[PDB]
Amino acid sequence: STSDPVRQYLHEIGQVPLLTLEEEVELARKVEEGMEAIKKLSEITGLDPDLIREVVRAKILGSDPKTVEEIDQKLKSLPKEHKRYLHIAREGEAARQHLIEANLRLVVSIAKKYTGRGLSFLDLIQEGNQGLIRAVEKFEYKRRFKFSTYATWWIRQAINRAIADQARTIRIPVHMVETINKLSRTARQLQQELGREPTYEEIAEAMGPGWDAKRVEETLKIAQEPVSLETPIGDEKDSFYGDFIPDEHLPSPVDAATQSLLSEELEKALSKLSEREAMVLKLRKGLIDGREHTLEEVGAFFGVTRERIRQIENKALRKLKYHESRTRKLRDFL
Amino acid sequence: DVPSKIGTLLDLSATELEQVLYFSKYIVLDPKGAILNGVPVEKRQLLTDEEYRELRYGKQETYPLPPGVDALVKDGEEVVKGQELAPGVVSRLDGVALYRFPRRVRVEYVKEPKDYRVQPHMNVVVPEGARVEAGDKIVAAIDPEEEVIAEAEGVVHLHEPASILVVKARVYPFEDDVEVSTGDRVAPGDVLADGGKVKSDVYGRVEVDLVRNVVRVVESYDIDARMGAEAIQQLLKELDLEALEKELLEEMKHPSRARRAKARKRLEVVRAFLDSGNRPEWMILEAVPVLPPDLRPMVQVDGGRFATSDLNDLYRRLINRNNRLKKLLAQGAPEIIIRNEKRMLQEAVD
DNA sequence: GCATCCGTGAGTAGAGGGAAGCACAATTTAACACTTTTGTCAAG
DNA sequence: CTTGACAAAAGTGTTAAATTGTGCTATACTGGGAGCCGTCACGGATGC
Repeated sequence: STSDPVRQYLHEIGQVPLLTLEEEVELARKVEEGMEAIKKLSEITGLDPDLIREVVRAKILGSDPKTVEEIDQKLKSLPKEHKRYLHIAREGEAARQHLIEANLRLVVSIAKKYTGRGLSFLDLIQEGNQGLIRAVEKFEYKRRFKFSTYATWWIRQAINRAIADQARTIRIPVHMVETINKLSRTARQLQQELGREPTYEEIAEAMGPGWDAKRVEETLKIAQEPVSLETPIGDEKDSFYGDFIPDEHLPSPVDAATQSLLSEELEKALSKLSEREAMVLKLRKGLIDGREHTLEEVGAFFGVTRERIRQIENKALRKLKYHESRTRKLRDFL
Repeated sequence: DVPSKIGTLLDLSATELEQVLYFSKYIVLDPKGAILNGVPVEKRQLLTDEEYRELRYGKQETYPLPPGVDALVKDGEEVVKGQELAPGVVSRLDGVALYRFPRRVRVEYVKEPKDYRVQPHMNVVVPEGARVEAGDKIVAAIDPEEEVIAEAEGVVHLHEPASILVVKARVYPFEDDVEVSTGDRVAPGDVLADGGKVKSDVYGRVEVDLVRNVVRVVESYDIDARMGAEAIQQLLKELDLEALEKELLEEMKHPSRARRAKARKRLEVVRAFLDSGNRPEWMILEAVPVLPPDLRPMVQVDGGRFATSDLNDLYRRLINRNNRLKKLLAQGAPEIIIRNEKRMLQEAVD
């Protein structure tokens, strides 16, 4: 018992009897009148219409709480003519709660047709419940249409949007998700007519104007889902995908040792230069603080122009070239 | 992890703990003077959803009348358990019986048993046995063409109700503006409607009948009961480890071996918390830590496809359900929808 | 006692394996026209 | 060491094109589906 969350939810919603046609009309009328009374109260009292509905909703639900009591007492201090709109607002809020509770069976019937598309059954039901709440606010009973006629549009829309937003590890925009679904549906129809898997050219032509084979292949590459690192490989359960993927981010011991050898040999060659010549190259190349320094900031640090540093920076470079050619001690590092 | 650490401190069995944690039964934190089945409700008492609803919202029932037949009772007339409200249905509780939807309104004009057929898209705006001034509306309608008004003064009588609602409540007619509104909770002696002239004599929830010019107080209690880890967390916060240790030490003096063995196991957990300095309420989570991303990588491979760990999917489920509960709470969703979301959030953490 | 629940069971290697559309509003991206930089060729 | 004086490069501002996010649709429709025993055998702890 209680091991099935789906069974537990179905039992709870079955304890609310279904509404008759007479009962549905009364609830819809009460909600609409209550919303109008809230608008009337705000105009007279000057407060935010959004804030007033929260105070009424808080009292009905029961159980900033400090200001909720303060605002409520001001409403109750109105005269009898204005206190009547308070009564209508309270009744309208209670009717909205009862109207939503009696239509929970409708969402379950709709939500069972969307399973197997990336979301669990309970997740589909909860997303559908959000659409049901929206339909209550926008429903109009003057048109003499039944509630299920208008609420079905909102319940289906909420489930569809949730799938396009939460069913993929790498989220794709809704406009591109629709394109992917159309592309797959078109390919299936061509496959059963051609008797074989269609090519990219055939899919592109049937897709419509503005589509070529290059765009078809690019869309298919986008629609690829990542693979799990814990996917078992082989019958014995000891090997997984992650056991074959090397790490390319951290430097290897061989690469780390080459950097150290190059640095110690480079600084050894710099000692053959003058004290001022070495400092210019070490700053104009960025061997201190990691940042290259232009002829201006170098000039600012040493108090000289930029044309002067240009010559001495080049002069020190040419002396290094002559030394290297006579020993061949710095060539293997390139 | 058998034996449960939370259950040992709170003296709750494994069956009881699962029922509260996964939203199956309520647990009492404040009885507020509630009586169930003639026995006062105690703290730490487990209530079913049916029992909780009776204590919190009262008892009432509706009986659908067959088409054409007419009830033998009047509006606002008290009935007893087993009394035949209609020839086709019998009542199951005592209370005030009120008409729900009169399918035919028989207005008695004074100049006259005129018969009016009321469509489901129409509502009656006057009460039974009431004086209606000439020109006032009697039955409202969506279309003004089919709207019915009062030709002259008379007494309006309701006939052929769609159903009869029997609610165990007390009716207090009011003369002036009511000092309370629908949804409030009152206690005996409180000023109810007419600034102290009319006062309630029983606990209950008050709803205002504007058309009937009466105030109804449905007998109920403002009991404090909660489900989930929220109710367990408060119980752990109120625990006094020093006081509990002394009580268990005295029970250790029982000559029976079974009681001594039971008291020793509980005292071992109590002593462990006292020595270490941890708090019992820390066993319930408020903030969930997140592993560093490099330990749950999403990396590209020699080709172009991506590979990722299963922990990323488990983190995505928890975030999606946590964000949906925030939106549901802001919209004032009913408790049934909220309770399902909370149960799903607990399972996502597991 | 006797019912219910829960964690445990050798090592290394290989080798295959691996299901709507639309309109409209915000929001980001790319192209392009000036404009200050900053290295430079030539003197002095 | 310095001044001049370009010439390409880097930097900035505006703006149209592309992409992304959000709301809505009115006959009536109101409690899921899948599974199926060589169900692994044996101690240890716990509840009653």
